[PDB]
Amino acid sequence: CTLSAEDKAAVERSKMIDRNLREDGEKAAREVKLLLLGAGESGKNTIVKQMKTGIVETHFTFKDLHFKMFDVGAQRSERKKWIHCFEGVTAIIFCVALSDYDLMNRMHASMKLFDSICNNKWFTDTSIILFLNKKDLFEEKIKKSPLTICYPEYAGSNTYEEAAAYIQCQFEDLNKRKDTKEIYTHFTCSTDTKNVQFVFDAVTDVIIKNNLKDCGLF
Amino acid sequence: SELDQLRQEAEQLKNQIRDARKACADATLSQITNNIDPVGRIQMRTRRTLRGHLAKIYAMHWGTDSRLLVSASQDGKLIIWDSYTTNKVHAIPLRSSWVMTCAYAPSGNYVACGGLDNICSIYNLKTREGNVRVSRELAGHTGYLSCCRFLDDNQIVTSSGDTTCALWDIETGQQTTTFTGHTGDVMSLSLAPDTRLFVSGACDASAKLWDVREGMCRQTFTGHESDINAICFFPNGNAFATGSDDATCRLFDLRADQELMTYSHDNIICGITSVSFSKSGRLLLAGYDDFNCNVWDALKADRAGVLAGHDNRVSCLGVTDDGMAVATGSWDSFLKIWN
Amino acid sequence: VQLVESGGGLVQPGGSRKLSCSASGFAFSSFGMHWVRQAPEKGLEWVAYISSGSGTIYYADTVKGRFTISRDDPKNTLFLQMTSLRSEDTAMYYCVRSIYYYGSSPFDFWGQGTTLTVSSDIVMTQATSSVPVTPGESVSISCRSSKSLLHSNGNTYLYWFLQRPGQSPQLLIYRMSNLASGVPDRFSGSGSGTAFTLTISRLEAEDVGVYYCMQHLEYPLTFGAGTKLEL
Amino acid sequence: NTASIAQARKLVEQLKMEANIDRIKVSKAAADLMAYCEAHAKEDPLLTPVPASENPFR
Amino acid sequence: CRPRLCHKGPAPF
Amino acid sequence: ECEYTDWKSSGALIPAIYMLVFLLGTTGNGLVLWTVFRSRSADIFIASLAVADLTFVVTLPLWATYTYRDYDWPFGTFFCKLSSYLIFVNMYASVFCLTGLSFDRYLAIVRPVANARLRLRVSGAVATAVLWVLAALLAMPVMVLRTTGDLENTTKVQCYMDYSMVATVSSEWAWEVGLGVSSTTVGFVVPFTIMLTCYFFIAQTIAGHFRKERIEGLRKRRRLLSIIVVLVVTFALCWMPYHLVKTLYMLGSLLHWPCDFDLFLMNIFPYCTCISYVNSCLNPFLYAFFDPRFRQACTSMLC
Repeated sequence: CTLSAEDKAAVERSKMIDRNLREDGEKAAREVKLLLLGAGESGKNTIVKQMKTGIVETHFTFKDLHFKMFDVGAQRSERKKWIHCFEGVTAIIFCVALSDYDLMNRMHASMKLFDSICNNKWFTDTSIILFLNKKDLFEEKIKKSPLTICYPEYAGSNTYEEAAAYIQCQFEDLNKRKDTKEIYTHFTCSTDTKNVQFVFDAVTDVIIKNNLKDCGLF
Repeated sequence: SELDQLRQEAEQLKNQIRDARKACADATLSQITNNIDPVGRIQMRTRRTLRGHLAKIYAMHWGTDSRLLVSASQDGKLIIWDSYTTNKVHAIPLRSSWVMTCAYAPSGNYVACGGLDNICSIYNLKTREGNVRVSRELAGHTGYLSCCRFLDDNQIVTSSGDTTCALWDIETGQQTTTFTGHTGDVMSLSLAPDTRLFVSGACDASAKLWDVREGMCRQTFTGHESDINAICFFPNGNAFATGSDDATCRLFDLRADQELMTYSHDNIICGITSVSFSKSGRLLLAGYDDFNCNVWDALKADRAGVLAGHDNRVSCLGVTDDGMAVATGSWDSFLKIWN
Repeated sequence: VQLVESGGGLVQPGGSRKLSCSASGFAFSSFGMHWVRQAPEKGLEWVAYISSGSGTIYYADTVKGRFTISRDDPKNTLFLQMTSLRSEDTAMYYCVRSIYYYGSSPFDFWGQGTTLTVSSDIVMTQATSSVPVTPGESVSISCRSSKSLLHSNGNTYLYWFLQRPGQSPQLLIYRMSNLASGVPDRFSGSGSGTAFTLTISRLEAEDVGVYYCMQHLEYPLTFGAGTKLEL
Repeated sequence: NTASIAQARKLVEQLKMEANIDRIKVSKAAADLMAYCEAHAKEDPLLTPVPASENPFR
Repeated sequence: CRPRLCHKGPAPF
Repeated sequence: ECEYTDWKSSGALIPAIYMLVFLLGTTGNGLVLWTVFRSRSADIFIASLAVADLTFVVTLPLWATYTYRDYDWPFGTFFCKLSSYLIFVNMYASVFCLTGLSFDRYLAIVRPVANARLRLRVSGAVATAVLWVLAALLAMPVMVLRTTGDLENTTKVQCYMDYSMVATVSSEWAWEVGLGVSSTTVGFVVPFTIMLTCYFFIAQTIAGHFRKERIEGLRKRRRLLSIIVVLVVTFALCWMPYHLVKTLYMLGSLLHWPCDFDLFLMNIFPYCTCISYVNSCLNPFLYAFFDPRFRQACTSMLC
């Protein structure tokens, strides 16, 4: 109707483009987007090794659920001007090394980076999967150097179970929106092959909670 | 010794620039244009809504025919739109979805984009095979690509989060000129109408005037209280406007080496993401974090109108070369064409 | 970019035959495809169109109910399935690609063609069937249409084609004035919407052949008789 | 500190190039921007809307 | 009307 | 046998109730339908529910006049057929929209991954298109069989289902029973079982997905489980009364009850019916006013 023969063909092309865009949208909407953060020399490579120059992407599947992990390392530029790009990711995966407790203190830099992202206005509804890496090295180190090097207020034994739980708690205490986002904490090592299972279950929990909010049950 | 002498000299030279600028500021823009009349109320309607992106739109750029535009969204797509009919001409899959900028070459032969991969990709829109393909991947920046603008089919200027800009030779994929001098991330570019000069804004609250061929910074323009997110030239090439996080737009003169006018209002407290001029330069349009675009009277700092209708942050403005329409893009995944 | 037609040969009247066109070197699935046929002593006749995605199909009134056009994108192959073949169907059948979007150049590449031997249209008028020419001089070729080809969208849908003595047709100009990619700048076109001229500023020996006008405002698509340059 | 001196050298030279330029009065720059906007005011479809028959997006 | 309460209602069963 | 009469107080109490339900249902459904219509997933079900419960309680005033006038209908044949059908199909559309919400929630909540592709195919526009067409067909007998007349034994104009076009003396009672049992089984016995199983699998996942050790999880675990109980129980308490009298009443034509027993059903039946309009009034608070973000957005739009 009033279109030329070529105009109608151009519209048909546009409609096929819309069809292809919707199919890619539906596929992308079923993929889990994970933002991988951590301090320098933290065990990000240990996590990626189990899961598998700007953004480095790792793609993997587990139990028929597809994941895309976005490693923002080496993007040495002001976070305020790109971190908003990851608004809407399903979860943030954050790596902290337990062995840095005795090393500004590297452990305090990790807490400050955690707090900076954890309470960021862009991620108020985005949960965190917090990996405490090098638990085996930590178990050996804590028996020789007390945790009070980086937590002078710490009251407890210089042993794995008490010191590791304290470090976990100190990071969980950085959540200023506990009623909006959960933090899923896991202790790992270079030989721990359950890291993907930890992400899968934590992400599944997130998806169920997000759909409860979206379905109106909130 | 030498370090103290050099830094003391730099401060004396800063004083000389400030005194030279005070000497030139014999009158304000608002005093000269006080009685030039009021444009009145500029009420624009939405003529087209372009639906198709599903993720946040971060950039768009009009082609030189005032009919085609490219938009970039983090779906991993560039879409070339026929703005008169809303038909999609091309949908270009991206190898990296974290796209922050795009540009439509003046000839219409190429479209560029890039973002958090630190690579500016050049796509060929007019092929013998019929599809759109990558002709070059302009790698070499060490931070995210914030803005790219074409000079010719073989020349593009980029700015990135590594605090530099670069002039690229597209055919060889090399940087022919590197523009250093910013201290923070460079967020925005605008080319002079004659593309001999360009200006850039950075996260140090300054804008700089660059000489494309010499590679030197000719002028540094300060005044903003926070990061500059957007920059555009005044149509005659002798002035430009910036928009920053401090919710103010500012008009700078190149020849008086001085700030002319500030565009602000008590009811505007959120940052600015995109600025553009109308064809005559009389209207200055800016997109805000509050989902609106304001139309300023470029000569009076009056609010001439509001373009409201987006449901999320306005990410990009663009005015056609013939001035017929204004395009706005937003994080709500729509483009709107206004007139 | 190649289009190779196959499946020709001799058929008896009333029989059946399928022609294939193997596409290579281009994004076949993104193009619409046309069949255009040329009888042994005549000009070009448009046969059938199948759009990209097979959403839209058109036939010329001369083949409706007898020819079927189909597309197989996974194999990059176009088919024409013909039944109840008539003696008037004797022609070389060309496979032609056509992609439609703002600023596109449809009908830009034609295949070599396969010979098939059987034992309210818009009329394009090219009053002059032959022009004697000399190399180095200009020549003008005119066309008229029975209907204005200027659409309210501003485009004027006329195409110029050149068929050299041993070659399939080549696109010269699309939408009246737009010179096709790869065609020398000596070619230009203009017109009123009902009267058109092809201008060749300086004729070369390589430009000798028959020039056709086609309209692309409405289906069926129609060609002019064709003007031959004798060089 | 060699690096700090090298950076101070680049700074002083850049400031000298910016200090030693020709400047005009602001009142003159304002007059030229004002004059440009007036001279091209009639060509601007956003400042002076065109009728529907001339609007490509009608 | 066969039903005992077809009337004095909008619930035509 | 026994004499059957009307309850003297019903003539005023029933049409007065139709009024309160009409004004309260109209405001509740109107705000929800506006807020959804002119502004998350399953918003298509909330709009469809608001239309269903906003159009099945809209025609109540006509009946309020009918009962207040002593069962007199001064509106003509057209409204007998339309008012009876609109309120009838709405019964179906309302309970089907509530069933669509429970099924959509089941797919979204209980197995968000395995059912990710399914929900896109069988819910949303698909489920609402089917329930509106299915409801329209299920109620079709009411638009054809409902008529008006003046019985010589009453001297009043009243709406009724004669069934003279479809049944004879040997089958007139069977026609009524068929329509009653079918309408209840499709209308309540089938839908409530698809809502008590979609919400039992949605109230079994929340329990395991919300830990009690943390007070934030415990507070959400109780609130989320509590509302699910309310949603399921409210449906049963509102519709069960009308589907427990209609069934027993019809059966009284086949069974031997002590007459006054059926007179009781006759006297309460008008009020039981008035219980299904409460559902259309509480619907707006439960499926579109529970989520805090939606409530804040509605207040901003209102002012």
